[PDB]
Amino acid sequence: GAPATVTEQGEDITSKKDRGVLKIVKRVGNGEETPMIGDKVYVHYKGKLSKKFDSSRNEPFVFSLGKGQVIKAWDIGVATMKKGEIAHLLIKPEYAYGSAGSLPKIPSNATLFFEIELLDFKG
Ligand SMILES: CC[C@@H](C(=O)N1CCCC[C@H]1C(=O)O[C@H](CCc1ccc(OC)c(OC)c1)c1cccc(OCC(=O)O)c1)c1ccc(Cl)s1
Repeated sequence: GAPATVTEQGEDITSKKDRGVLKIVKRVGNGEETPMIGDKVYVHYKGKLSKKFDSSRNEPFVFSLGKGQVIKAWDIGVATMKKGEIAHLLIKPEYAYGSAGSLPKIPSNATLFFEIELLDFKG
């Protein structure tokens, strides 16, 4: 399935190259620009543990990139995305909720999978 495909063919986009955040591009986006730190980003997404599933396609999910507003894997991964791109991210716990988790929904040491569509980003 999609998480296995990410494992096998996904690019390690971590600085440390510890396979903490693996990405595959599922739909190529437009042009070359990708967001900078501070940019306001607009996405649609859904995600799941590697059993819990959550989906945000009415209002976009909005955040400012690279400011610690989301889990580290998203500050890393969304930064790499072009407008219009859909990507899969497989995420080890160090780049998500770690040992504390986020109970009850997210257990300790959870791996997370997300499908993310970057709709737009603005300065
Ligand atoms: C419902 C939780 C969601 C989830 O894990 N996220 C939601 C979508 C973005 C990725 C990730 C997330 O960062 O959750 C964060 C959770 C809180 C959090 C923020 C920063 C963090 O580190 C810097 C952090 O680390 C533990 C946790 C979140 C959730 C809702 C909104 C939000 O920012 C916008 C705002 O506050 O209005 C951010 C998942 C969906 C399916 C999963 Cl399995 S986990």
